[PDB]
Amino acid sequence: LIKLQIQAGQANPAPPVGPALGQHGVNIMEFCKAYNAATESQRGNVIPVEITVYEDRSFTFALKTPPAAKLLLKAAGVQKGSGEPHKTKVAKVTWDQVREIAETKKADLNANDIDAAAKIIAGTARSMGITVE
Amino acid sequence: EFDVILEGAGEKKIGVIKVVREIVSGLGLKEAKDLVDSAPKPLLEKVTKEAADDAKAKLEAAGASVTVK
Amino acid sequence: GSVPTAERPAAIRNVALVGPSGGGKTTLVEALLVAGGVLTRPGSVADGSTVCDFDEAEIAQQRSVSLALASLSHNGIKVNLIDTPGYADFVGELRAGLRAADCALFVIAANETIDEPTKTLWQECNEVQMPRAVVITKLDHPRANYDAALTAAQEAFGDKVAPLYFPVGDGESCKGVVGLLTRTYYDYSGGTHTARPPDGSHDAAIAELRGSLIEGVIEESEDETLMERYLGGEEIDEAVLIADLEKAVARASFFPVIPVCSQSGVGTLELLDIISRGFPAPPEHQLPEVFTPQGAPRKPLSCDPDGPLLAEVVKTTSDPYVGRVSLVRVFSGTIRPDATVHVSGHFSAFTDTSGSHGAAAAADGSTHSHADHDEDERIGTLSFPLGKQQRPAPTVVAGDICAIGRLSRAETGDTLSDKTDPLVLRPWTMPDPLLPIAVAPRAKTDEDKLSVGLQRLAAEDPTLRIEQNPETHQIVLWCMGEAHAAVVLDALSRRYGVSVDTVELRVPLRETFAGKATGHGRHVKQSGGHGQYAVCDIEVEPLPEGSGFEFVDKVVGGAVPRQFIPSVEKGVRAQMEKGVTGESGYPVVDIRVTLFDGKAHSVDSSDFAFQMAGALALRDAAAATKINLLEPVDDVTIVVPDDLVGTIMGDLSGRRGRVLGTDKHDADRTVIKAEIPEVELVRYAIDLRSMSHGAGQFRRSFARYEPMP
Amino acid sequence: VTAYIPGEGHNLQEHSMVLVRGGRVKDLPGVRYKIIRGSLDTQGVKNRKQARSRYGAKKEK
Ligand SMILES: Nc1nc2c(ncn2[C@@H]2O[C@H](COP(=O)(O)OP(=O)(O)NP(=O)(O)O)[C@@H](O)[C@H]2O)c(=O)[nH]1
Repeated sequence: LIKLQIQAGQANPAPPVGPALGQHGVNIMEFCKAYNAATESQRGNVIPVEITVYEDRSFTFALKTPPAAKLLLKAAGVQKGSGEPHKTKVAKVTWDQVREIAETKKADLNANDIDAAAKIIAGTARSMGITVE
Repeated sequence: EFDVILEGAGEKKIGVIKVVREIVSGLGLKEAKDLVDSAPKPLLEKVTKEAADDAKAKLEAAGASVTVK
Repeated sequence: GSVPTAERPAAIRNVALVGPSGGGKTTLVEALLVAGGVLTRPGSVADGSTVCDFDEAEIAQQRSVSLALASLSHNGIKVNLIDTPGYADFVGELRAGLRAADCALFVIAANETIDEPTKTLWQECNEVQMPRAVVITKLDHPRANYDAALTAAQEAFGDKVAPLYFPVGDGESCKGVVGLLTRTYYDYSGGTHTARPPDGSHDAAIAELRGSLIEGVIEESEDETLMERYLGGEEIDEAVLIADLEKAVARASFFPVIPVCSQSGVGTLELLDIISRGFPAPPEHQLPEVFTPQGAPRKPLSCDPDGPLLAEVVKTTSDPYVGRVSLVRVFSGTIRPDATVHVSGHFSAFTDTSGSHGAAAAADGSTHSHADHDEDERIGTLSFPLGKQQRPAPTVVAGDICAIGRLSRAETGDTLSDKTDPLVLRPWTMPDPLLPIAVAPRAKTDEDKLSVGLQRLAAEDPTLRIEQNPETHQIVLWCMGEAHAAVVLDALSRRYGVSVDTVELRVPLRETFAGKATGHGRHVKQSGGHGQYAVCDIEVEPLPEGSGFEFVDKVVGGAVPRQFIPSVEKGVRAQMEKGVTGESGYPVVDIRVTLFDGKAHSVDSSDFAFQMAGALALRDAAAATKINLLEPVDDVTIVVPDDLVGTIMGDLSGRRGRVLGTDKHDADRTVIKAEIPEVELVRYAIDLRSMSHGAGQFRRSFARYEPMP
Repeated sequence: VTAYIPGEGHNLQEHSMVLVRGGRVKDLPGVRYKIIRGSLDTQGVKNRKQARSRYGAKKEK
């Protein structure tokens, strides 16, 4: 019962997935190939995966939407977040990208209305030090 | 999530065993021969629908009596 | 006893017995030979009356550290009992034992389970394609559980491992075993082997075991219909089942389990029958591939005395009176007394792949580094090794393992064949020692004979990599651990009588600068007539690693005739070599010099004046500025399970090991890459075996130099 | 004793077995002996083709 965030285009990573997947009896290769197929269909960004386990060692993968932080990074065009959030601003986002990510978080989340996800993403941008406009 | 179950062999035993090897890797002539003889092993579990029905078509073309929901 | 005589390889078995430290292989071999008539009564290494454990160090450490061969032919089939060391520090000895045999036997304890070193042993024994039959011993112990060990074996190394003989006894002094395929229980309540059909106490369990064994053997056997007939109401013929079991063993895919009461001799006769019938014949066995001298492919030779000659020396001994006796692993051809064969040193170009710093290929011996040799020699005295005694034999047919005395060039792995068509059998995996230990020769004769002694040691143990450092002129010995180093030192101080002195390992270090500096070099030396007056000014700055030494001359006006500037450069180079760190410098590397001033006189100052001027100029420049001491860093390969990832890499914080990635080998095993300076890698073998509990190995590859902090 | 080592390249490192021979060299005042090339640890000099037997080099092929 573990969850991870991992790059879409490559399987069998060294740091994150290897050991944690190993200590849980999950078959590494079958998960790698299925995730690679799904993420080649996706081809947008890295994807987070949750690992659910059974007594018969069968494994089920839970694939959510692309991470909100990464979506805000691609919307702001920058790669690395601001080292001093609210103290230096690296980029600015208009409400179109914020609302697209808000629809994404609506699809992935418990939010009743798109406004809730919009304010969630505005808070994420505040955390990064990225202005929402 | 689908589990494939084979019910018999028929008059085309050799082809059935070969195609059973083709569907699921790791089986030889003798191991799959014994499997289709009786040895009720659930070879593949939780496979996708396209894999299930392509295996169904291949096995039926091999002369095997297979059931896929 | 009687000399085992066979005239055909199919009547010869080459079995390299393997097991853990504390395996009891020597006692089992003694029991097997006592059954076969070689020995009247079985000896124990605790008393010291055994055969295989003949070496002094084996008795000294009470465990087999050196391999041995015991020959015994029963039911017309020659069986070669090759005992092999089980310690991790002697992995090469067991590797050579496997490489010089057509079968392997795993002898383990019934009261103890399988540990990681024995798991690694099984892993290595798999990647040689050797049929491994499981032997369960130490049945006398109160804690002995054959069933638990068999269950663990069936759990770990797949379900293919299936028991062949099921013991019947109290678990302490077992009264015998049950023949499954033969339907015949062998009782020993009277101390004698009585093959009889079982009384029926576990007849249902006997039938279950027979059916399981039959399914395990037939499913691999060629005839698919055999299982159908067995399930169709017909009991399979006994001869057909025995043939199927033999064929299944021949594929190196089946692992029968044969518990033996090595304490009482129960299990010996049945195990001998198993060897005689089920074991693959050397002609049917996958012989090592045979190479032509220049590398062109050649088909492996037919395992027949009638066929072309083929053999291989894999051991070497010593004796005051007689001389050297070397084991020979014969694959093909007929060996006859007073014949001439080819002695080939592996054609070391084949083993020239990598080799770490020392580039060890075969038998090393820096004076004669790498074997790579072709020698034609008359053979000495034929003999069959039985402990310290050697039983002579007239003829050696193909597939048999023999030993010839009175030899001079023979080395471990030296392929023997016809001198007109010489051959190089494929060298087995040669483990590089990773614990370099420095020694110093007390007297001159000590090291003068040390070359011969180390060449002999390589002829016995090629895993000892030797490389004498030229920088400090101190011989450096590489070993695999405390056991390997102890064995090497014992043999050195005993087998050739050499006094030794162990000293600290020395590793070098360099000099480079930290920034731009200027230097002034003046030479004045009264002569009376033509002057000796040179005033040179230089400018030296550091250079990046590998960028070499750069010299620039910018004397304005050309006061120095151009034949004196090379003397200035020579003095600069001499100052670089001597060093500039205080008064005890080191050779300066990777700096650029800019000589921008000079003066000269022609008649007197040929070279020396300007050499001294340049040395003083560089001293003035380098003393004014800073400097750095450069030490080396290496790439380290570490593969430990997911649980040892933290326990290792947190300790690397104290050991300055910077990780690059924890690559996932599969589920648990994780591949770790880190660059660690060789300072911390001095004693890493012992530390590694400590923290990983004898479940850790490593690799080392020199990467570059780094400044010292 | 101090012995000269003929040839251009020698493998000899410190304390290796050799075979010394008599011979005079002016340039070295205190040297009275020469080391035979091609005996014991001493290797016959490499790339040698003329007057080969003096330097212990085998014949080419
Ligand atoms: N208690 C007990 N001691 C045993 C048994 N087998 C062997 N030993 C002891 O182990 C020593 C020699 O047996 P063993 O270690 O198996 O043989 P080895 O040649 O020394 N080592 P290896 O099996 O690795 O080749 C003796 O001290 C002997 O008493 C056993 O079943 N029980």
